[PDB]
Amino acid sequence: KQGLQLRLSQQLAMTPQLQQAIRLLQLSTLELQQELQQALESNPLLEQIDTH
Amino acid sequence: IRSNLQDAKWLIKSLESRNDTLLRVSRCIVEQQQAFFEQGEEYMKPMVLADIA
Amino acid sequence: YVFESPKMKEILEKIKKISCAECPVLITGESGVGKEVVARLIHKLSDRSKEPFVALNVASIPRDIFEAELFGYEKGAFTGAVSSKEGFFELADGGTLFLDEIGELSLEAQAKLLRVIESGKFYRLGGRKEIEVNVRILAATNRNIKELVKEGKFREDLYYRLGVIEIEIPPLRERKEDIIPLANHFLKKFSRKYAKEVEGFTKSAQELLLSYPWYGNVRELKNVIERAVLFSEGKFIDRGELSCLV
Amino acid sequence: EYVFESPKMKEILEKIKKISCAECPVLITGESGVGKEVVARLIHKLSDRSKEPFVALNVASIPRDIFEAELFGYEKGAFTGAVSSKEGFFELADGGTLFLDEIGELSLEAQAKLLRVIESGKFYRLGGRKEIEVNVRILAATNRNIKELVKEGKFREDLYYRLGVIEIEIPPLRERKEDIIPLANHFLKKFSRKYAKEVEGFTKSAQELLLSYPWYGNVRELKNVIERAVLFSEGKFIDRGELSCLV
Amino acid sequence: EYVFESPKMKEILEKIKKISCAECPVLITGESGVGKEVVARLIHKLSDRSKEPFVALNVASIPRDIFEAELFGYEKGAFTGAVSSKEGFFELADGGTLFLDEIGELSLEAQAKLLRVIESGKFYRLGGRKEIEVNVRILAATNRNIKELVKEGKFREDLYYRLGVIEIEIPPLRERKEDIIPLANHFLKKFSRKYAKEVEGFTKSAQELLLSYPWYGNVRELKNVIERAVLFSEGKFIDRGELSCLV
Amino acid sequence: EYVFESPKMKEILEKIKKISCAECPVLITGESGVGKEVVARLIHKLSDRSKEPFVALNVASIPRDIFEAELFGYEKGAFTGAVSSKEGFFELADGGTLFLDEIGELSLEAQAKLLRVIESGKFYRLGGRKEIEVNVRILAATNRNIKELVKEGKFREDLYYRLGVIEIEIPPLRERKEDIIPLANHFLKKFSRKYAKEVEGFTKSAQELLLSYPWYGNVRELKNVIERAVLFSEGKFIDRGELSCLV
Amino acid sequence: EYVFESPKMKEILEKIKKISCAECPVLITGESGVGKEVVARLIHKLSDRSKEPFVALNVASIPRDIFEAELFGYEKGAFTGAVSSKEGFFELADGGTLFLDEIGELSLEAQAKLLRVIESGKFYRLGGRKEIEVNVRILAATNRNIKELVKEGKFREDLYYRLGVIEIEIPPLRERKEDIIPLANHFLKKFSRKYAKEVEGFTKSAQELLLSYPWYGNVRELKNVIERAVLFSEGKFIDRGELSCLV
Ligand SMILES: Nc1ncnc2c1ncn2[C@@H]1O[C@H](COP(=O)(O)OP(=O)(O)OP(=O)(O)O)[C@@H](O)[C@H]1O
Ligand SMILES: Nc1ncnc2c1ncn2[C@@H]1O[C@H](COP(=O)(O)OP(=O)(O)OP(=O)(O)O)[C@@H](O)[C@H]1O
Ligand SMILES: Nc1ncnc2c1ncn2[C@@H]1O[C@H](COP(=O)(O)OP(=O)(O)OP(=O)(O)O)[C@@H](O)[C@H]1O
Ligand SMILES: Nc1ncnc2c1ncn2[C@@H]1O[C@H](COP(=O)(O)OP(=O)(O)OP(=O)(O)O)[C@@H](O)[C@H]1O
Ligand SMILES: Nc1ncnc2c1ncn2[C@@H]1O[C@H](COP(=O)(O)OP(=O)(O)O)[C@@H](O)[C@H]1O
Ligand SMILES: [Mg+2]
Repeated sequence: KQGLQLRLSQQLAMTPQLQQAIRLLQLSTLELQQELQQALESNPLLEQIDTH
Repeated sequence: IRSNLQDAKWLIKSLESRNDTLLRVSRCIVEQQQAFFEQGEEYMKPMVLADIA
Repeated sequence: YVFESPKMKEILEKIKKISCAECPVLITGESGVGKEVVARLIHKLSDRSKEPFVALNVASIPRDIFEAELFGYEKGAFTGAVSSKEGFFELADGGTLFLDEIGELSLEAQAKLLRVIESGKFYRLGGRKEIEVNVRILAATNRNIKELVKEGKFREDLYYRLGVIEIEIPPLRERKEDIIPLANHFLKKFSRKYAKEVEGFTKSAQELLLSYPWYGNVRELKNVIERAVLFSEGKFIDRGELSCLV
Repeated sequence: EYVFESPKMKEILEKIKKISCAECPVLITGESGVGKEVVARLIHKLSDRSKEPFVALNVASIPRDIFEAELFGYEKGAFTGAVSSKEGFFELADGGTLFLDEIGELSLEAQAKLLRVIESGKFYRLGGRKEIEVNVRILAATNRNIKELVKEGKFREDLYYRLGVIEIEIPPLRERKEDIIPLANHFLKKFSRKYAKEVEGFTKSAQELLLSYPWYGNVRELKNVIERAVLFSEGKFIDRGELSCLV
Repeated sequence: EYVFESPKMKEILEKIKKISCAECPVLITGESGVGKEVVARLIHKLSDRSKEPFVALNVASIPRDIFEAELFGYEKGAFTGAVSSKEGFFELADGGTLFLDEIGELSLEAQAKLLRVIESGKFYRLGGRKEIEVNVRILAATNRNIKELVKEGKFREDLYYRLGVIEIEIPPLRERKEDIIPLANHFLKKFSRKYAKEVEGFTKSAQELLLSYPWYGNVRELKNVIERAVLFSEGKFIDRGELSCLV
Repeated sequence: EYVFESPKMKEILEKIKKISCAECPVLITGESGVGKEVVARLIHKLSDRSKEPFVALNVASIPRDIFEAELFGYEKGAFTGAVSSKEGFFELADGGTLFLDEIGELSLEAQAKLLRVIESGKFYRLGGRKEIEVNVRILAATNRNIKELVKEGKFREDLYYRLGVIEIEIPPLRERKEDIIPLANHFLKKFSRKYAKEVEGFTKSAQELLLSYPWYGNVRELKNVIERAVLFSEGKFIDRGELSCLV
Repeated sequence: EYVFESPKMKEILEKIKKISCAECPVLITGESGVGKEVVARLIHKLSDRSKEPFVALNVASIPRDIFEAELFGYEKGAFTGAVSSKEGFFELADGGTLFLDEIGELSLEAQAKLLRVIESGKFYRLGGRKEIEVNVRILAATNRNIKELVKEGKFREDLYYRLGVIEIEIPPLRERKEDIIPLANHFLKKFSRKYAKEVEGFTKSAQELLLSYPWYGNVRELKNVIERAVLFSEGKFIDRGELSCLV
C-alpha cells in the first residue's frame, strides 16, 4: 500500500543522462567569457593565455 | 589537484565541442541559404530548425 | 448485437432518446443481461462517440490503495511508485467512465467518490498541480440500491447524483423471444471462428433452450453454445449434446 | 456573484470587512452545504494576500501513512522509492493562504503533527537537515462542533486554541428564510444560461413549495434541485408539479 | 505410461482427444495430486504442435518488480543496467504451448497485463517500438476454487471468463476407487526395479486396505506410500501389517 | 561419537541405514534439542553422496524480496545492479544435499516458490531463458507439528506431500531414559578435559536427580547443565548439591 | 571504580572470576538501574578477550526490513543499491564479544534469524555462496523475566536455551542495604568535584532518610538524587531538608 519504508528490493530503474554541459550552447560570447572567468577564479589549475 | 585537473580538462573539452558545433551549424546554414548571399533578399528560401537538425 | 424482444426495443428507443443528454445514467438488472452492452450503446450514440470509454469494476479494487486508483500518483510518491500513473477519472477526460458493480463499494470510499464528482478537481498523490476533468458517469448495479439505502448501506447523495436517469433490463428468463435469435447468432459466429461446418440446431434441441430456466442469462447461453460448437461433430446439433451441460 | 441578503450574512460580511487587516488563523463552522468555502474565498479576496495562492486541501482524503510527505515534502534519499526532492503544500502556499477542509475528520494521531507549524511556521523536510520558514495564513473549516469534540477527548485542545483565534458560525439555510428565493433565482438563471433551456421564473406555488421545504442539504441541495428542475422543464415557468423532488 | 481405467477418466480422455486440436486456452482444475500436469502434457503430446516447445512456468516464482520484463522481454537500454536485449517467455514458446502452473498466485496487475495479451494477441517489449505477434497456446492449471476467488475479489472476472472457456475437472482419487488397484501395481513395479528390492504384489488384505483409505494427497500420496512400502520390505508380498503403520 | 543407547533411537538408526540407497526427500520432526541436525548429518554421511556438499540453509534468515535470487540465481542485467551472473543454493548444492532448517517458519507466500523445484529439479534463473536441471536431495527439519499446521491453514498441503515422503520423528528426552546417563558421562568427558578439571563421575544421588528431572530443553539443556556443573566444580565427583540448585 | 559491598553482590563477582576461562554465552537479568552493563563490561575485562572488540548493540533500533543485512552483511550485487561488499556486526566483533542489550524486545520473527549463528557461528552473507565462520562470545542483557516470557509465548524456547548457558541475576538496590551509603558517598565525591562545590558528606538524618527510601530506579535514581542534592547545596553538609524529594 501507500507507505514510506526502508527495504532491500530488486528494481528496474530509469536512465537520465542529460543537462550536462548544455547551458554553454545558448550563452553568447560575453556571458560565456564571464562564466569562464568565474571558473578560472574557482579552479587553481585553469589558466587563460595572457598578453602581458 | 587530481579533482581540479579533471574538472579543468572537462571544461576545455566542453568549450572545444561548443565551438565545433557552432561551426558545423553555421556551415550548414550557409550552404542551405546560398542564393541570399549572391542576390540578397527576395531569394531567401524558407527553412525551419528541423531542416538543419 | 441482437435485440428482438419488445422490452429490448423499448429500451433501445429510450437509449436513442437519452444519448444527447450528459446526465449520469444508472443501469440495473440481473447478471449477464447486457448492462455493459447498453452502456457502450449509450456511449456510441452520445456526442462523445470518438472519446474514450473507460470501463472499470470496483470489486477488484483493493481496499487500501483505492485512492491510488482514484487520483493516480506521481513518480516517487511512496514505496512502489516507480513511474507516474493516471487515475480512471483522468483517463476518461472528455469520455465516459463506466463503474460496474457500484453496489459493492465500501461506505467510506463512497464519500470519497462523489466528492470528486461534484467538485470536479483533484490532486494526484504526490502532485502539486490541480487537475480539472469532465467525465460522463455510467453506473451498473446488480441488486436493489433503494433497499440498500433503506438499510443504511449506501449514500443518498450519491444515489441522487447517479440516479438522474435509471434503466431496468429484463432478464433472459422473461425474454423468451430472444432465445432462438441469440442461439443462432452465437452458433454461426463460433462456427465461423473455429472453422467447422455446423448448420443449426435440431428441432428436438430447440425446446430444451426454452425449457431451461437460464440463471447465467446471456453469458451462460453464450458459454453453452460455444462449448456445444467445440464438441460438435456434425452440421446438426442434437439435444443430447446440450443435455450434457444442462 | 454571491447572495447575502439575511441580516446574519450581512453581519458575517461586516466581520470579514473588519478582520481584513489581520493575519490570524480563522475557524469556520456550520452544517454541510452552507457556504464555508465561499466565506473562506471571500476572506482571502478581501485580505491583503488577494494576489497570492489559495491552496484548498481536504485533509480527510490524504492517506495517513504519507501525511508528512504531502504536508512537508521530502529529500532525495528519504526512503525507498524517493528519487528527487519535492515540496509540500505548506511551502507551495508560501506567501498565500492555506484552507483546510473538514479538519474535524482528522484522526487524533494526525493532529499532533500540525502543532508546531501553525504557530512557529518552521519545520524540517523528511530527510532534510535545514529548517524551512514560511509565511502562510491558516483558514480551517469544519462541520462538527469542535468544542464538544475537545470536551469528549476527540480533538486536541492545543490545536483548538491554536486555530480558533477568530471563529465564524454560518447559520443553515433552514434558518435563512430571506436567503432562499434570491439563491433560487440565481441558480435558475445560471442553469438556464448553461444548459441552454428556456425558463424565466417560478410560479407562486413553486415559490411557496421552495419556502416550505426544510432544506437539509442547504445550498447544495437547493442547487441540485434547481438543476434537475431546469433539466426537466420545457415551458417558461416552473410549476409546483415539476418541482416534485422535494416532499 | 499412464493409467486411465475409470469411466470418468475415460470420458476426460475422450474430451482431451476432441479438444487437443482446437485453438482456445485451457483451464485445468482439480484437487492436489490428481494429474493436472499429466493432462497438460497429454494435451500437448496429442497435438498438431507436439514438436514445438512446451514452456512450463510457475507464476509464484517470478518477482512482481520485474514481472512484465520476464513475460514479454526488454530492449537494450530499457532500464539502467540493461546490458543487452532479451526476449520473454511468450516469444520463447512461439508456435508451441505455454503452461502456467498454479494460476491462482497471480496479482491483479499481472492478471490485467496477461488479459490484454490473451485478448489482443500482440504485445510490446519493455523498451521496444515495434509490435510482436505470437501464436502461443495457453494452458493454465490450478487447485483453488476459482469461483470463490472471483467472488472474494482476488481474480479478475473477465480473465476467468476468457480462460474458463473449457473446464477439465479431474475427480479426486477417492471417487476413482476402480482406478486405485491398477495404479498401485503400476508403482510397485516401477520402484521394485528402481531400488532392486524383490516384491511381486499385494496380498488380499493389503488390497482391501488400499481401497478404504480416503487419500488426501490423491495419486502423489499413494506413490509415496508405495515407495515407503518398497523401501521398508524384503519379502515377495506386501501384507496388511506393512501398510497398517503407514495408513 | 554420538549416543544411541535407547531402543527408540536404535530403531531410528536402523531406518536411517535402510534408506541409504534412496534419494527421496526426508522430513524430520521433534522438539528442541532432540537431535534433528545429528540425524540429518548422519543420513548424509551414510548415503552414497557423502563426498558431496552439504548445504544447510536457515530459511528464516533469507529476506522476503530477494528470495528468488538466493534460491535460483540470476543472469547479468536481470535488474539494476546485476553486474555479473550468480548461482543459487540449488546449483551450489548440485549433486549433494540441501538441508532446510526450521522450515516451519516460512511464510505462505514463500512456500509456493518451491513447488516445482522439489518435484522435478528444473527451474529458470532470474533473466535466464534456458532450463536448468539439478540432482539435489532435500532434507527438511522442523520442531512444529506439521500435520496441525496443514490442518490449521498455516502450511500448504501440496508442499507437505512434496516433502514428506519419509518422515522421522525423534522422541523427547523424557522418554529416552536409557540415554540420560550415557549422555551425562559423555558431555562430562568433553568438558572436564576442555577446562582441565579433575571431575570423573557423578554420585549415586546426582544420577537419580538427573533421571527424575523432566528435561524441557532436552540434550541442549543437558549440555548446559553439565557445563555449569563442571565449571563451578571442586573435587573428583559432582554431588547432589552441586546441581540441585539448578534442576 | 565500581562499588561492591553487599554480601549478595560479592558472590556475583566471585562467579565472574570463576568464568574467566569460559567462552559460553552469558545472560544477565535484573531490574532497571541495577548495573547490568557494568557487570557485562566487568566480565569482558576479566576474560581472555580483554584486548578485543566489545561491540555493544541495541537490538531494538535495527529496522526489521534490513535486519539480516546488519548482522550478516552482503555481497556486491545482492540487491539494487548494493554497489560494494559490506560486513556485519558478527564479523566486526570477530575475536571479541557482542553484547545484545534488551534482547527481550525482539519480535518473534526476528528471533528466528539468530538460531543457527549463536550455536555454530557459521552463516552466509546476503548474495554470498561461501560460508563464513566467526569466533564471537555472546553476552545478552535484559530487564524482563525470560523464563515466564517463554512460558507465556512471547520468547522462543529454542533461543533461550542457546543464550542461557550461564545466568546472572542482580538483586535490587532495596535489598543491597550495605551498598546505599558507599554508593552515595562515591557519587557525592564524584559530583562535588565536577561542579567545584564545597560539600564533603551527609548528616545522620540524611543517611537515615537514604536507607528507608524504596529506590525504584535503583543506582541510576540514587545517582540522580545525589546530583540534584549537590547542585542545589549551600553548606558543607547535605541535610535531611535538602533530601525532601525522598519523603
Ligand atoms: N443483444 C445481444 N446480442 C449479442 N450478445 C449479447 C447481447 N447482449 C449481451 N450479449 C453478450 O452478453 C455477454 C455479457 O454482456 P455484459 O458483460 O454486458 O453483461 P453483464 O454480465 O450483465 O454485465 P456487467 O458484468 O458489466 O454488469 C457479452 O459477451 C455480450 O456479447
Ligand atoms: N494416470 C497416472 N498414471 C501414473 N502416474 C500418474 C497418473 N496421474 C498422475 N500420476 C502421477 O501423479 C503425480 C502427481 O501428479 P501431478 O504432477 O499432475 O500433480 P498436480 O495435480 O499438478 O499437483 P498439485 O496440484 O499439487 O500442483 C506425478 O508424479 C504423476 O506421475
Ligand atoms: N545422540 C547424541 N549424542 C551427542 N550429542 C547429541 C546427541 N543428540 C543431540 N546431541 C546434541 O544436541 C545438541 C542440540 O543441537 P541439535 O543438533 O540437537 O539441534 P536441534 O534442536 O535438534 O535442531 P536445530 O539445530 O536444527 O535447530 C547438539 O549440540 C548435539 O551435539
Ligand atoms: N556498583 C556500582 N558502582 C558504581 N556505579 C554503579 C554501580 N552499579 C551501577 N552503577 C551505575 O549505575 C548507572 C546505571 O547502571 P547501568 O546502566 O549499568 O544499568 P542498567 O540500567 O541495568 O543497564 P542497561 O539498561 O543499559 O542494560 C551507571 O551510570 C553506573 O555507573
Ligand atoms: N451565498 C452563496 N451564493 C452563491 N452560491 C453559494 C452561496 N453559498 C453557497 N453557495 C454554493 O453552494 C455550494 C457549496 O458551498 P461550499 O462552501 O463550496 O461547500 P460547503 O459549504 O459544503 O463546505 C458551492 O458550490 C457554492 O457555489
Ligand atoms: Mg502441479
